[PDB]
Amino acid sequence: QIVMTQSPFSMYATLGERVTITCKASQDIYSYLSWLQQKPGKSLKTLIYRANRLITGVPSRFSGSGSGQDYSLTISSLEYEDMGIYYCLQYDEFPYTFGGGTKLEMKRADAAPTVSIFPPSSEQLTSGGASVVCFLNNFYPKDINVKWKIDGSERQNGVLNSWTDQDSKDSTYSMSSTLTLTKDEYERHNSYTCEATHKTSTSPIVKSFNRNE
Amino acid sequence: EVQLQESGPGLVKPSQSLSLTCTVTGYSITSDYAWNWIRQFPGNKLEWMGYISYSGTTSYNPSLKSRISITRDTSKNQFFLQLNSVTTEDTATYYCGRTGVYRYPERAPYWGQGTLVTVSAAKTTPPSVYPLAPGSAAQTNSMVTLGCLVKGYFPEPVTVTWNSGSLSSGVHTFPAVLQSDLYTLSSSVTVPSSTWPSETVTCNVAHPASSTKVDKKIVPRD
Repeated sequence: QIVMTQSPFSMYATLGERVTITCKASQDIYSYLSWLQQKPGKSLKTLIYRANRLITGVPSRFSGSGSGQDYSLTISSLEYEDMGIYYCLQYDEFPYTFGGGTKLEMKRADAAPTVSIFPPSSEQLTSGGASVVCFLNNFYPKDINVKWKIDGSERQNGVLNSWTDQDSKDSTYSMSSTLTLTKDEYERHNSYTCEATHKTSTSPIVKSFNRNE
Repeated sequence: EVQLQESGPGLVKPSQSLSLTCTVTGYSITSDYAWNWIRQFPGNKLEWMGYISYSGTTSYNPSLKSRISITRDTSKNQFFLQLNSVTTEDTATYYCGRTGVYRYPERAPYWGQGTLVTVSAAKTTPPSVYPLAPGSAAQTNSMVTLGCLVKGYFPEPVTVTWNSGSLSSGVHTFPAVLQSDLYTLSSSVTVPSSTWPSETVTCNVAHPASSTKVDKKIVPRD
């Protein structure tokens, strides 16, 4: 089978900037090459066919070139709505084969997270479970750390974390951290704290509640 | 001109057959083109599975040779995928599409919307939906942030909206996490302090595999 290799695997680009990504095939594919786009959370869409033919509805700023084994896609004047994963597909020989994808993320000014902690609902407590949730919203860059303390004591297990993709409007990231305990363990302690460490501050953002208030 | 729509079950057991249908409108599948199935695995890798041409001729990825069959019903303008003896590695988002059979004139590949199929032995289960309201000792800001915890469902997906889609900005939904054959996610919305609780805020949760829709009003803690 024909191997399609895309480079780079990942990248960051400034708004307005000219971005180029490449696809290399293991053998000549006679320009029977297409580029696809997948915006975060959304379906695959074809942008280019036969190497340099733009699909109708696709903006002028996107353009494909190359021949033989070596192909590229170029965005001029990158826009917010261009973030996502780009893939290169050869339709020259069976089996048709795809590249592994290049992820394009937007570079932007740093942002501190807006942290919220939420106690368990009484509905959930009625069932014997207790989840404490913390949102760390709209921060940049993506790297961040969250720490839970229960009556001051750091908790590692019982915690599940999840990150969004870059928001398509403000290019920020968000993450949620959820501590799930039994009702019984939850009610054995007073203080629940979520602490967010981000490069934007030397000191972490601490949010807290007490069961006895 | 042409439209393509995948349909079929969202959950299949290991060792059973996975079946999907593509319904084509605006173009007849007997005139020209090749009618294709591809899939995207979790982790984003993509694979071409095969096609049936406008002539009825099939081409199959050699990686799938024993297990796959692509057929068609020309009176309904549909084509079909069957993948036998599935395992959990067949969990993927399945797309139908149209490609050019002949090199000239030059045709552009065109894909459907995709449909997720999970291969698992676990039981379909609807979510429990819980409100996320701030502790009553918490501080009012300019903006308040609320949410919904959608817990203990299977399989994916779930969609969550707020006030039936009227609240769009200041909204985001976190990817689900899988524990013990059950998924959990939450969703966050941020609106002005002046507008909640005077204006009511409701998360709408839809879980298609269980045919379930739940709406939960977020009420202040006292």
